[PDB]
Amino acid sequence: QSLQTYVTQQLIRAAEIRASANLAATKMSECVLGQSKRVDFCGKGYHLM
Amino acid sequence: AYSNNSIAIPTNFTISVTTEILPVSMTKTSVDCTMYICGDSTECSNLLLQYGSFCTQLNRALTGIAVEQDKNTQEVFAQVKQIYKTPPIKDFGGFNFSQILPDPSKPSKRSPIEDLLFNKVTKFNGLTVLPPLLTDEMIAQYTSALLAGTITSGWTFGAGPALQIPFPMQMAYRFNGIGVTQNVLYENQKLIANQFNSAIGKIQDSLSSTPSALGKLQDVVNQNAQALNTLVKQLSSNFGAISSVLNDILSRLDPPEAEVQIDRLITGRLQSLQTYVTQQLIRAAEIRASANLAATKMSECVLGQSKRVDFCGKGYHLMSFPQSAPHGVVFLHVTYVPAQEKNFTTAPAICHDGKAHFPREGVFVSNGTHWFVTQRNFYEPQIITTDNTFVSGNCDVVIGIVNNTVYDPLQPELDS
Amino acid sequence: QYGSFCTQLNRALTGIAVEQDKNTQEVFAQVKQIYKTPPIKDFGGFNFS
Amino acid sequence: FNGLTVLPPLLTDEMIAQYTSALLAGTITSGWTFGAGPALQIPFPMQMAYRFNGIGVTQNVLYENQKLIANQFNSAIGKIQDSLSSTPSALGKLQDV
Amino acid sequence: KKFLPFQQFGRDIADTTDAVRDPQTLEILDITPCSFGGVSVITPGTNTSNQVAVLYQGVNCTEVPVAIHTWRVYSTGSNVFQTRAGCLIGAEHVNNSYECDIPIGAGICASYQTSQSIIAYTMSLGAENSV
Ligand SMILES: *[C@@H]1O[C@H](CO)[C@@H](O[C@@H]2O[C@H](CO)[C@@H](O)[C@H](O)[C@H]2NC(C)=O)[C@H](O)[C@H]1NC(C)=O
Ligand SMILES: *[C@@H]1O[C@H](CO)[C@@H](O[C@@H]2O[C@H](CO)[C@@H](O)[C@H](O)[C@H]2NC(C)=O)[C@H](O)[C@H]1NC(C)=O
Ligand SMILES: *[C@@H]1O[C@H](CO)[C@@H](O[C@@H]2O[C@H](CO)[C@@H](O)[C@H](O)[C@H]2NC(C)=O)[C@H](O)[C@H]1NC(C)=O
Ligand SMILES: *[C@@H]1O[C@H](CO)[C@@H](O[C@@H]2O[C@H](CO)[C@@H](O)[C@H](O)[C@H]2NC(C)=O)[C@H](O)[C@H]1NC(C)=O
Ligand SMILES: *[C@@H]1O[C@H](CO)[C@@H](O[C@@H]2O[C@H](CO)[C@@H](O)[C@H](O)[C@H]2NC(C)=O)[C@H](O)[C@H]1NC(C)=O
Ligand SMILES: *[C@@H]1O[C@H](CO)[C@@H](O)[C@H](O)[C@H]1NC(C)=O
Ligand SMILES: *[C@@H]1O[C@H](CO)[C@@H](O)[C@H](O)[C@H]1NC(C)=O
Ligand SMILES: *[C@@H]1O[C@H](CO)[C@@H](O)[C@H](O)[C@H]1NC(C)=O
Ligand SMILES: *[C@@H]1O[C@H](CO)[C@@H](O)[C@H](O)[C@H]1NC(C)=O
Ligand SMILES: *[C@@H]1O[C@H](CO)[C@@H](O)[C@H](O)[C@H]1NC(C)=O
Repeated sequence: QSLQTYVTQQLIRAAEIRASANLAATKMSECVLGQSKRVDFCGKGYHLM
Repeated sequence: AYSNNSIAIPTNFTISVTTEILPVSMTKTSVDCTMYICGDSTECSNLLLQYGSFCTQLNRALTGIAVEQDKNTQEVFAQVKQIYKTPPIKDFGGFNFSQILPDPSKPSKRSPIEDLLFNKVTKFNGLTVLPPLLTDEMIAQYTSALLAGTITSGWTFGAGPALQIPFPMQMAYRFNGIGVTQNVLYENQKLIANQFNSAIGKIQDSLSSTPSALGKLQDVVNQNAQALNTLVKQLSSNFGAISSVLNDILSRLDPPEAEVQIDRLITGRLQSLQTYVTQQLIRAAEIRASANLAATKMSECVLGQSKRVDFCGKGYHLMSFPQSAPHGVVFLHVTYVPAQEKNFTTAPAICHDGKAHFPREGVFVSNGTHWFVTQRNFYEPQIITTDNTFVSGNCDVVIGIVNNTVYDPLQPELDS
Repeated sequence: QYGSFCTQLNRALTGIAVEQDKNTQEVFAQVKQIYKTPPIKDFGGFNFS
Repeated sequence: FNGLTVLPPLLTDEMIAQYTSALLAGTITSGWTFGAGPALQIPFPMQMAYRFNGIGVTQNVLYENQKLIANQFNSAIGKIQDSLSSTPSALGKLQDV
Repeated sequence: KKFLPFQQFGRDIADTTDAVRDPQTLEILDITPCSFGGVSVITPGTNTSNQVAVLYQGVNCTEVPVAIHTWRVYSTGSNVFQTRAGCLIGAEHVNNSYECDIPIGAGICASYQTSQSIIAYTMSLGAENSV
């Protein structure tokens, strides 16, 4: 029972980290390799780089 | 080779077609609790009813999962109010969509690429599989309507009434969108059409060559199937009891000890069911996230032209086309890539008569003897006139200014 | 006698382990080559030290 | 020591540093072109003028305020080290996980 | 099937037995587990009407009236439609197609109209248009 609970908690945490990694990848693709026009997606104010 | 007064400007372009594959839905299953725990036995149920409403919890979870799968498919595909159809005429100024439009010859209305995808992708213990609400023909018709609307109306049909427009004019629209003037397409239409057809043929050949690219979909099916098989295997274990078969222990021993044996078996099987349900819930959450991503891509990449970098394929984005697949969607992204670059010397401004001229849209380039103005993604020199440039300031503030003569088109007419 | 519990537990753990490397590769490996800055830092007054 | 192991990551940290350095060099010497296709050299002030036109300001503003913009950028980049080191709770997100 | 002379039963699915040698004589009989499935009740708003329909999920209609041991079904009680999702009792069949009022499955949707009060049809994806 203890091992099963630990494994389930690890799975949930891994899903959360996957979501964060996807967000980081999108931010890298758009904010770094370009000049995003989305508001507050790459920091407050008009985005330069 | 970085330097403070040197740039590289492309002189040619390539049209590329890439693919992206996204799973959307997962097989809807529902497991009868009492039938799985025990088969044709009253003592099982009488001992089981002490455990409360766990069966209701399991059934609620599975029903929610199935309804969410249906909602995922409906949200991803049903994005058009009408059902358009391409006219029988196949004149598009050179472009050829025979590999993506539906083929009436085949018994099932599908494009050749859809059939290629479909042919590349491959029970009695209370578990049942429910059919999806939307069959394959419905999603095929949805994809056909989306493709026909994209071909015959551009992006205007995604915001309001569909408006017809010739395909070369839509091509010029997209080219002006990415930052290249219309004359480039209107003068290289034949080359662009040939490259588009070649790219479509290449992607067909590449997809037909290997099935590993479809693994994203294929894996999913395996996972679900495995999560079923293991479950049935759990019915062949004693869980610390005398025998894994309920009938033999029931017919062998008297109530006051057969009951403890049955309690052991019930505990084990309930643990197995809980594990299966939790795994299904987590996998359903992941699939839902993927389906939401697919819906966003369909809404932005297909129904319009996306300015987000590396969102609808590598390079500057021109359009995309959708295709169906078992439990998934495949996007064909059509993008633009600069091909051949040339070196040029550069200056940020030009001093003419004590004033600085700045380019309106374009860059100043010198081939070593003269100065011209071009666009920023295709070499096209032009004489520097007062209409390509605007005047502001003096000749001593900017750093790196250069001396040249700015031509005035009004003066020769005035002299004449 | 308990069947195949810890085998699937191990499978889930290795799945998470693979997802970690997948996340890192997706986030960082977005460039096909490896560019290098010129030896002289002549950027018109800007400083990138 | 009771049946648990930690598997070293596939990518060593030096590889990550090299990747980030490559990205930085590309975005410094070629603007945003290396994302789409082949990298094309372009002077940095011209790239800044490109971005200024992108956010809706004509490029003469930068070409006449270059030195002031450079000084402000240098000061802002300098302040980041102090703003990070001085506060020991800045990195809480990673320490939490 | 064909069993080798030394074989008695077979396990094609590889976890359960589905074939056996005949006990009376030397033939071979296959075994299919007895049918079952969920029962769903399809109804409009209860304060609109009381007529309902019953959907036995995933089972042929040549079977519903006589197995279960309460309300009864009666063959004349409806047309007993046969859908890909299962056996449907209490609703008619209409060739026309409308929006999916109630999701049944496999492209079949049910609705209420004032001849049984409940009808089942093939869903219409939308009004056809040509540009
Ligand atoms: C731009 O590139 C395209 C192909 O990348 C060139 O088109 C080819 O041109 C050669 C000769 O120049 C022909 O033999 C090929 O048949 C052409 N390909 C196709 C598909 O038609 C094009 O000439 C290049 N343009 C410039 C100005 O260099
Ligand atoms: C679009 O391309 C297809 C090739 O995929 C063309 O189909 C060929 O048509 C010719 C003449 O009808 C046949 O001899 C070939 O066997 C066909 N090939 C295939 C693979 O079907 C089609 O004609 C092209 N359409 C247009 C308008 O150019
Ligand atoms: C730089 O471009 C200019 C403008 O085209 C070139 O000058 C012309 O060269 C052609 C030869 O291809 C002559 O026929 C024209 O008469 C020239 N223009 C004038 C006004 O005389 C120049 O040769 C180019 N330089 C280089 C190194 O390519
Ligand atoms: C561009 O041309 C102007 C004039 O044609 C140059 O201005 C000269 O600058 C020098 C250095 O201060 C003076 O000695 C001359 O008297 C100036 N000329 C005139 C007519 O006043 C200017 O230097 C040139 N710039 C470049 C980059 O070549
Ligand atoms: C960029 O800024 C750094 C400081 O962050 C400068 O490095 C300093 O250089 C001076 C000499 O000019 C030394 O006296 C300092 O000790 C250096 N500081 C450090 C922290 O090393 C660097 O010179 C600047 N470069 C440019 C091109 O502006
Ligand atoms: C780079 O540009 C310069 C012009 O400043 C030119 O002389 C040189 O040949 C170019 N290099 C190549 C490899 O074409
Ligand atoms: C460019 O760099 C060279 C150094 O080789 C220098 O002599 C020249 O003045 C610089 N020009 C500009 C506009 O920065
Ligand atoms: C329930 O009754 C009210 C008033 O009697 C009526 O307005 C409403 O439409 C009824 N519900 C439905 C689903 O028709
Ligand atoms: C029940 O109906 C299905 C419809 O597909 C048919 O395939 C099957 O043979 C039928 N069974 C009997 C016993 O009539
Ligand atoms: C209309 O429905 C009847 C069954 O009630 C069927 O026999 C007939 O073929 C249908 N006609 C059309 C045009 O679908």
